[PDB]
Amino acid sequence: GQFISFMQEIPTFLQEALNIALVAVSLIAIIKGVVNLYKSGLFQFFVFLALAGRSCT
Amino acid sequence: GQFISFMQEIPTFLQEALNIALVAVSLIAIIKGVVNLYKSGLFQFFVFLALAGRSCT
Amino acid sequence: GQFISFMQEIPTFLQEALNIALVAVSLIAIIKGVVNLYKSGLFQFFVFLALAGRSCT
Amino acid sequence: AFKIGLHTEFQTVSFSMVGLFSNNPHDLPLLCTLNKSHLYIKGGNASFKISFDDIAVLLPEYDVIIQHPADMSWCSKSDDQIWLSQWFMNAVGHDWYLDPPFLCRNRTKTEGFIFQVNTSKTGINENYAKKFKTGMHHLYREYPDSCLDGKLCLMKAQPTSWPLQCPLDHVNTLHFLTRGKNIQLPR
Amino acid sequence: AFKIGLHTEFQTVSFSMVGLFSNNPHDLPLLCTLNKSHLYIKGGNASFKISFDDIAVLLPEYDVIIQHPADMSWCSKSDDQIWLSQWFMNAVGHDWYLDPPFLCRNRTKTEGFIFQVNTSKTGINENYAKKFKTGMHHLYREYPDSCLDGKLCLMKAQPTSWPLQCPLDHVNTLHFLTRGKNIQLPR
Amino acid sequence: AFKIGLHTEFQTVSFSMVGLFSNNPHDLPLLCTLNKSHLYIKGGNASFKISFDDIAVLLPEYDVIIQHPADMSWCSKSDDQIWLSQWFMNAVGHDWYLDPPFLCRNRTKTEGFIFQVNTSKTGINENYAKKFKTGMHHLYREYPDSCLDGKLCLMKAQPTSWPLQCPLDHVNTLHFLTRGKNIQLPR
Amino acid sequence: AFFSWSLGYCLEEWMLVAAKMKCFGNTAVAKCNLNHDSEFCDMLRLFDYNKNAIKTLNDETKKQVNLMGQTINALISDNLLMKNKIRELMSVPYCNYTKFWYVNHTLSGQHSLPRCWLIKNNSYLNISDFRNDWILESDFLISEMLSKEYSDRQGKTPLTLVDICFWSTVFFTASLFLHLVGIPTHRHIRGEACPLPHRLNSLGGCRCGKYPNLKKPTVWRRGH
Amino acid sequence: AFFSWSLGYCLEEWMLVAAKMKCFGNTAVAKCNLNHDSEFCDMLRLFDYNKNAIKTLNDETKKQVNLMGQTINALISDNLLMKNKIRELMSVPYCNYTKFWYVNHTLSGQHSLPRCWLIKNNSYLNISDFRNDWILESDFLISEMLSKEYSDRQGKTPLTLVDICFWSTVFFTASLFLHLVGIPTHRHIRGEACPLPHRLNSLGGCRCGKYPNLKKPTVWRRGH
Amino acid sequence: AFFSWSLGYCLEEWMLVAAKMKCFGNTAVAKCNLNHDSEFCDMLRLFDYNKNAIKTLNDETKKQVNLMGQTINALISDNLLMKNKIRELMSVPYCNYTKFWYVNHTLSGQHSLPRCWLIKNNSYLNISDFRNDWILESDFLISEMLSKEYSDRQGKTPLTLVDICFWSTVFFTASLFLHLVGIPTHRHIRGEACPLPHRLNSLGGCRCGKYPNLKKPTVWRRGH
Ligand SMILES: *[C@@H]1O[C@H](CO)[C@@H](O[C@@H]2O[C@H](CO)[C@@H](O[C@@H]3O[C@H](CO)[C@@H](O)[C@H](O)[C@@H]3O)[C@H](O)[C@H]2NC(C)=O)[C@H](O)[C@H]1NC(C)=O
Ligand SMILES: *[C@@H]1O[C@H](CO)[C@@H](O[C@@H]2O[C@H](CO)[C@@H](O[C@@H]3O[C@H](CO)[C@@H](O)[C@H](O)[C@@H]3O)[C@H](O)[C@H]2NC(C)=O)[C@H](O)[C@H]1NC(C)=O
Ligand SMILES: *[C@@H]1O[C@H](CO)[C@@H](O[C@@H]2O[C@H](CO)[C@@H](O[C@@H]3O[C@H](CO)[C@@H](O)[C@H](O)[C@@H]3O)[C@H](O)[C@H]2NC(C)=O)[C@H](O)[C@H]1NC(C)=O
Ligand SMILES: *[C@@H]1O[C@H](CO)[C@@H](O[C@@H]2O[C@H](CO)[C@@H](O[C@@H]3O[C@H](CO)[C@@H](O)[C@H](O)[C@@H]3O)[C@H](O)[C@H]2NC(C)=O)[C@H](O)[C@H]1NC(C)=O
Ligand SMILES: *[C@@H]1O[C@H](CO)[C@@H](O[C@@H]2O[C@H](CO)[C@@H](O[C@@H]3O[C@H](CO)[C@@H](O)[C@H](O)[C@@H]3O)[C@H](O)[C@H]2NC(C)=O)[C@H](O)[C@H]1NC(C)=O
Ligand SMILES: *[C@@H]1O[C@H](CO)[C@@H](O[C@@H]2O[C@H](CO)[C@@H](O[C@@H]3O[C@H](CO)[C@@H](O)[C@H](O)[C@@H]3O)[C@H](O)[C@H]2NC(C)=O)[C@H](O)[C@H]1NC(C)=O
Ligand SMILES: *C(=O)CCCCCCCCCCCCC
Ligand SMILES: *C(=O)CCCCCCCCCCCCC
Ligand SMILES: *C(=O)CCCCCCCCCCCCC
Ligand SMILES: *[C@@H]1O[C@H](CO)[C@@H](O)[C@H](O)[C@H]1NC(C)=O
Ligand SMILES: *[C@@H]1O[C@H](CO)[C@@H](O)[C@H](O)[C@H]1NC(C)=O
Ligand SMILES: *[C@@H]1O[C@H](CO)[C@@H](O)[C@H](O)[C@H]1NC(C)=O
Ligand SMILES: *[C@@H]1O[C@H](CO)[C@@H](O)[C@H](O)[C@H]1NC(C)=O
Ligand SMILES: *[C@@H]1O[C@H](CO)[C@@H](O)[C@H](O)[C@H]1NC(C)=O
Ligand SMILES: *[C@@H]1O[C@H](CO)[C@@H](O)[C@H](O)[C@H]1NC(C)=O
Ligand SMILES: *[C@@H]1O[C@H](CO)[C@@H](O)[C@H](O)[C@H]1NC(C)=O
Ligand SMILES: *[C@@H]1O[C@H](CO)[C@@H](O)[C@H](O)[C@H]1NC(C)=O
Ligand SMILES: *[C@@H]1O[C@H](CO)[C@@H](O)[C@H](O)[C@H]1NC(C)=O
Ligand SMILES: *[C@@H]1O[C@H](CO)[C@@H](O)[C@H](O)[C@H]1NC(C)=O
Ligand SMILES: *[C@@H]1O[C@H](CO)[C@@H](O)[C@H](O)[C@H]1NC(C)=O
Ligand SMILES: *[C@@H]1O[C@H](CO)[C@@H](O)[C@H](O)[C@H]1NC(C)=O
Ligand SMILES: *[C@@H]1O[C@H](CO)[C@@H](O)[C@H](O)[C@H]1NC(C)=O
Ligand SMILES: *[C@@H]1O[C@H](CO)[C@@H](O)[C@H](O)[C@H]1NC(C)=O
Ligand SMILES: *[C@@H]1O[C@H](CO)[C@@H](O)[C@H](O)[C@H]1NC(C)=O
Repeated sequence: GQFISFMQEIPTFLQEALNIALVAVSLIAIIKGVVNLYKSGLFQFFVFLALAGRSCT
Repeated sequence: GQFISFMQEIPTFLQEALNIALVAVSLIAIIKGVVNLYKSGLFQFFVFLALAGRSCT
Repeated sequence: GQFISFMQEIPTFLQEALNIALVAVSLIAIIKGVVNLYKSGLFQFFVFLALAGRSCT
Repeated sequence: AFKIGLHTEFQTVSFSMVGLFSNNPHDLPLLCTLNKSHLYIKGGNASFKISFDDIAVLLPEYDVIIQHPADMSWCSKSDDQIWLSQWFMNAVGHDWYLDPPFLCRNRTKTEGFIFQVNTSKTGINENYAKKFKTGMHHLYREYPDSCLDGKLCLMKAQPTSWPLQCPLDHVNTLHFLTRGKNIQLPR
Repeated sequence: AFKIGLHTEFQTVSFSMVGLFSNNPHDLPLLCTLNKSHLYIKGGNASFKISFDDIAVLLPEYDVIIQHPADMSWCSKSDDQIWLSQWFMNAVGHDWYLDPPFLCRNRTKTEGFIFQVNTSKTGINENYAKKFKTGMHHLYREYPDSCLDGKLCLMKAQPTSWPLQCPLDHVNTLHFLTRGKNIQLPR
Repeated sequence: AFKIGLHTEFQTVSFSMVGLFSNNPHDLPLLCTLNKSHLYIKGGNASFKISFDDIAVLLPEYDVIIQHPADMSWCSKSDDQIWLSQWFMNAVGHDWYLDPPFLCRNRTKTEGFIFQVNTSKTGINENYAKKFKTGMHHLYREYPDSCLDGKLCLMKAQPTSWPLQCPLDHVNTLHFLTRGKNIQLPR
Repeated sequence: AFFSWSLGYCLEEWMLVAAKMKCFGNTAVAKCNLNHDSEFCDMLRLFDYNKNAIKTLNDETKKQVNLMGQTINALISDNLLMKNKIRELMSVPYCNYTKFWYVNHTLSGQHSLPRCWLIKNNSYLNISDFRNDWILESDFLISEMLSKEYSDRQGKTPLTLVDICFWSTVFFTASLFLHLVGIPTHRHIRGEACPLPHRLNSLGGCRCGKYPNLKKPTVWRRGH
Repeated sequence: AFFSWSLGYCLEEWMLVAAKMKCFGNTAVAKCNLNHDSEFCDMLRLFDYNKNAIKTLNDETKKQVNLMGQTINALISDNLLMKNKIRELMSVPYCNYTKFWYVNHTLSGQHSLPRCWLIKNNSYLNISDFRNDWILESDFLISEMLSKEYSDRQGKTPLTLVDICFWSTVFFTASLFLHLVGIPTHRHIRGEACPLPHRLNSLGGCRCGKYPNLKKPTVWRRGH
Repeated sequence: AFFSWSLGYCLEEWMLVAAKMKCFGNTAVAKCNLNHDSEFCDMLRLFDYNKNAIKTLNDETKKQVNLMGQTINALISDNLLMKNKIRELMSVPYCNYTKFWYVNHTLSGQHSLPRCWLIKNNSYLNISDFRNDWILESDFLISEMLSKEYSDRQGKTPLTLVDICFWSTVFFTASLFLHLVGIPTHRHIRGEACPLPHRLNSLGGCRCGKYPNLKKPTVWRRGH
């Protein structure tokens, strides 16, 4: 719930070097976690089990 | 020392979502650290040096 | 800036087990990060692009 | 009230006065100053008016020289006026056994009610003048302080109808209660 | 004292009273109220008993009308009784120069010692009655407040032996010390 | 001031006294004690010296027995001495209507100015002696407390030149201002 | 009871000039449970005593409610009011217990404690001689709000738990790296295949005689 | 000295009705080094003055220990006792400085400051009209204990150290991932082997003439 | 105004015995904006009133600055001075408002609030009977400095941000490990090659008939 208030208050504490550093590291961590998981193959197994049996190729 | 008092007080702050989340992540981190280290092979080198020379196989 | 004051005050809070543990983990993390990055190969690509074209070998 | 900063606002709150005064379990004596000269003190049913000037309407030779509250019964026919006068003089500080007395009229005289005190800043009664100045300063917020150091200065208090425009302040009432010792408020 | 919550307990601590009183470097005057009527004040060696009723045992015409502590020497032969009476009247508030006096007996009379004050809530002595009511309320925790507003009410104080069952409270002693100014406790 | 610990230092700050006293908007009465006996009180222009001993220089039969500040005008020709004496006695606590009076000289007599009070710890004036002892203790930091409980003890105050070596302390001045009520400091 | 609340409190309509029910924040009101230098809270105590007075009066009791100088002296702070009158004597700003202002954070409803609007020469003080106060007041309000929101979660979780989580995380990272870099398992003969299971001994041979003890060079690897 | 301790203090046997030596916690006792609205601490100050009195008396000194109204007025809080008597006048709960209660945490020995058990009509107050207090008292006790235990370690470690540890950890994780994903080192010819050490140049050839500059396609890999 | 500052304040030359301008720290001076038991701050208030007195006098005003017992009583704390005189009566240490000492941290300029150097028998107290105080004073000074430096950054960053960073970091580590250990993708026939793209179905075959449905054993691997 306080996340929405954080978005509302974003242009108040954004004038701090540590704040931008923390938000940047959080964003890069989230995005590379997503890309790394896509490199892992869980959704690859999802499409594998979806394709299992229905199609030869 | 305060760890024992923590075990004594466990069913007092256990009624908090963040508390159960933190204890769960700590436990899963510990267990997968142990299993990952067993996958590494330090104890494999232990049994290697134990078996070194005494047995051909 | 406060880092210099930290170096000045080092032999004041150094008499704490948690303090030495934290400084040791920080130092080992920094050094193995450096060695791991050297194992990665970014500077290897630096020397690769430096050697590119000028020398056959 | 206006926006200050980026999400904050500046606004003020003002407390009522007539409700607090009309709502107290007892009846409080209230002091007031209207225009820049006219001082007023209202007790239970005595709405006394106080002024300062160098006009001597009373003389020690032919008057009553009140020294004790017991003699005050010889001045007015109503007990409320006696109570108000005695307690006002007690609040300003007039311990009746070591100070000059003050002058009033015999009640049977056909000239109403009035009491007056001389506070001229001269050789004699200089200490009394300074004490009365301090009491007036403490019992009235913005004291005009008439009758500056000079020839003569006499204060007079007379009974008049209570004007319906006095700002019912409460700081002066608090100081009157604090300075006055063992003051008993009726009702 | 019982378990509250899951690891916490609720328990109380009570402070002793006889040790604090018997342990003070000086001797403290203690006030007490026994049953629902009998008031008691014990000083150094004066164990005075106070009651209220509309019985007039003393009269102004044939008595000593004490106005000053100097005249109090004409009532009792022991200085402790004089000290206790004077300081009790000072504590309740009886500034001796602006108030009605109080009546006592000549010492050579063969009828013991007693002092009495009239506090009937009538036209005269109404202000004194209210002041004494406030003093009694401040100097006694649960004041019975006998002799309600009516015909007459006189308080009497007489010397009796100190009963060995009074709850030795200390709030009343603190109020007696606070109200009484420049009270000198012996020993 | 020296090094304590590993990076911390211990050092002290002392406040000046002559600047604060010479810098006050008014003139403050200052009390002092020199050597181990000589007590001094300096007001506006009265540099009074106080001593204690069992020497009776004044007698009730042939003197002025001052009971009220009004009679004090019959002792000295300068108003500052009268002000200082009256306010010092008021500060130590001498409410003039319930206490024994104190003795002084007629002004026309050719023997200077002096006032004296007897405080011998005997049967009569024992309460006054204890009250004066408490006042002296409160108005002087390290009271020598001469004339111990015995035959006689009389305090004398006389006018002498102000010595230029008294430690201008300020705790005693604060206590003098606190004990003295409605004291008016000139200039 | 009287104003010693332990945690909101609203000011009724008849108490305010605007004649509207205005609830003040409980946290802000609870600030002066020990403050003796807040004229706003002195007025609050006076009004609470008055409220108890109407409660008694309409309850039709016999309470001997004496009103005298000592009662009001005990209610309000004598020292503060005397200091205010002192500041009135010399011509410096003061306030006659009637006007109060505060900085309001309109998004979360949190507000600062209302100070006193100082006066001078029978007039109020405008923004020209007063701007230096509300800026730092608002900054401190934001800082206090952030600190309180942090302490709310702070005072409900154990330090041992977070310390355990931190140490478990650092061990997790260390072991992850240990897996990642890889540590050689056994020795292969240079130029040959994996000797497992009949693996060479310390001096490069076997005690059973199948592998000659030639002290052949070995290289440590992970796989076969 | 008197009760201005800077950090436990126990109540002797003769002071308590149970007549047993009861040590109160030092942290709880130190709470009222500035509080003026705690009857328990007023009684504590009175008893400390009495204790110093026996010390002087049995030391056989000549101290002029005057006992008068002003002394006791200076010892206890006049305002608090006057407020208590005021609350006594109108029929509302008060306490006559004799009974105090507290919430005790029996595992660590930490206890709350003993409040005053209010009285009314010559009787004590039972749990029916009093249950709303001790619940929040115990909750605040637990919160205060947790906050104090946190602040104990908090006020002995530097913020710069933990910041350095956090940044070192995040860099460690980033570099670990950089090792893990792998970054291609050099270019191999599509369909051929590794050209190293005689490796092809930008336009797919060599300046020495061994490898023709045919602009052959290349793929970036790590290994050989 | 008077001493109610809301945040440094220096002591002028004529006020100090050393006759040198000595700036005290603003944070330390601001400590006693509510303390009533600090003789140093009582002297500070007295000197501030005197300073305002010279300001008025050299401004040539008509202010009726009455100096009486009540004014000084309102300025200094009557209770504290009365307690000091009480402690003077019985022979126990006290201080006559003239000498103060503090512990100074010379590297950052932070200093403790100056206490009062107690006296006895017309003499000061030396280190033999006083060493137990300044050690804990310095320890508390260091602890307070560390706590203040921490709280400075503490009250300027949001808890939600750091919580988001922590959860993002733990997810980052978890996914990094998930990449590292490796999870098998598809099934290869035991003893054969990779069937992709014409991959075997659940029962080990194909619906198009190219791969017979023989229920051949399969092993899950990542690569081809
Ligand atoms: C209220 O107090 C003032 C104080 O000034 C009284 O006025 C003063 O009255 C006395 C009467 O004896 C005057 O003394 C005489 O004055 C002249 C010289 O000034 C001369 O006849 C004598 O040598 C003697 O000193 C005094 O001067 C006079 N004050 C002034 C400034 O003229 C006033 O009468 C008092 N009011 C009442 C109603 O009692
Ligand atoms: C203590 O004070 C009471 C106050 O009531 C005294 O009783 C009062 O005594 C006076 C004596 O003059 C009575 O005044 C006279 O009463 C009647 C009418 O009531 C009549 O003879 C006269 O017109 C005059 O007013 C007064 O009434 C009486 N009070 C009551 C309520 O009867 C009492 O005597 C005092 N006690 C002592 C021991 O002095
Ligand atoms: C200041 O007070 C002291 C208090 O002692 C006065 O001395 C006392 O003077 C009275 C005068 O009547 C003495 O009383 C008589 O004394 C003897 C027996 O002691 C005898 O003649 C009588 O029976 C009567 O009691 C009293 O004793 C005496 N005190 C002492 C200790 O001797 C002193 O005179 C006062 N000073 C001034 C200047 O007034
Ligand atoms: C001292 O406190 C009093 C209240 O006890 C303040 O009085 C206020 O004075 C202002 C003028 O400065 C009044 O405003 C005027 O009020 C009426 C409203 O019908 C009307 O004459 C004007 O339109 C104007 O608004 C204000 O009402 C009044 N407040 C109260 C509650 O009575 C006074 O300002 C304070 N003293 C100083 C020196 O500021
Ligand atoms: C005011 O404080 C006093 C103490 O100063 C409290 O007195 C206490 O009163 C209770 C009864 O409510 C006493 O309990 C009884 O005590 C004796 C013990 O032998 C006996 O009569 C009964 O068995 C019963 O336990 C209690 O002892 C007493 N406490 C003290 C220390 O004397 C009083 O309760 C307070 N006032 C009110 C209105 O509660
Ligand atoms: C009470 O406070 C006073 C100040 O109001 C303290 O007086 C101080 O006393 C010492 C001696 O103990 C003085 O030191 C001496 O001062 C002069 C300097 O020329 C000289 O005689 C000696 O060389 C020595 O340094 C000190 O100056 C003085 N301070 C002031 C500000 O006057 C006094 O110590 C305090 N009371 C007690 C019992 O300590
Ligand atoms: C109020 O709005 C609730 C705030 C909850 C914040 C949770 C943050 C979760 C971070 C997202 C991680 C996503 C990983 C795939
Ligand atoms: C008091 O009991 C001491 C508490 C110490 C807690 C240490 C926690 C250590 C975490 C275990 C890591 C194990 C890694 C293999
Ligand atoms: C004042 O001196 C500034 C203090 C800034 C400290 C920054 C710490 C950075 C840690 C080094 C990481 C290096 C990674 C290669
Ligand atoms: C007093 O004020 C009233 C109200 O404004 C005004 O009508 C009247 O003239 C004033 N009187 C004097 C004497 O100033
Ligand atoms: C007028 O009142 C005074 C004041 O007591 C009194 O002395 C005088 O006798 C009264 N006059 C008459 C005619 O009664
Ligand atoms: C007073 O109380 C005592 C003790 O209980 C009792 O014996 C006696 O009868 C009581 N007296 C009255 C008059 O109530
Ligand atoms: C009785 O005492 C009184 C009180 O002073 C006194 O006036 C009276 O003379 C005494 N009686 C005798 C017979 O001495
Ligand atoms: C008083 O002190 C001064 C200054 O030291 C000294 O000269 C003088 O002799 C002393 N007098 C007495 C009586 O002790
Ligand atoms: C001396 O002064 C006294 C004190 O009032 C006075 O009574 C007396 O008459 C004066 N002497 C002369 C001779 O005037
Ligand atoms: C702050 O302003 C908001 C605006 O909606 C209002 O609701 C709130 O009550 C104000 N806070 C106060 C008065 O404390
Ligand atoms: C006060 O205000 C009045 C007008 O209301 C003005 O004439 C006067 O000069 C002002 N005084 C001061 C000291 O500012
Ligand atoms: C205060 O200053 C502002 C500046 O804009 C001005 O508008 C306003 O009138 C001033 N107030 C007073 C009372 O002078
Ligand atoms: C709380 O209860 C425990 C039970 O063992 C006791 O030891 C401890 O003293 C109590 N705490 C107090 C009285 O502060
Ligand atoms: C007080 O208690 C008594 C019994 O002790 C009872 O009769 C009376 O009604 C009670 N009064 C109130 C006001 O509760
Ligand atoms: C308080 O309420 C409880 C409820 O169980 C009851 O047992 C107890 O007697 C009550 N106490 C009083 C004094 O009425
Ligand atoms: C502490 O000592 C240093 C030494 O350089 C000094 O500059 C500083 O002012 C001192 N701190 C104080 C007096 O608060
Ligand atoms: C006080 O000091 C003096 C010397 O200045 C000495 O003679 C005396 O014994 C000391 N007294 C005490 C009680 O220490
Ligand atoms: C205090 O003790 C120290 C110990 O070294 C000593 O040098 C010093 O003289 C003592 N001070 C006093 C006043 O006795």
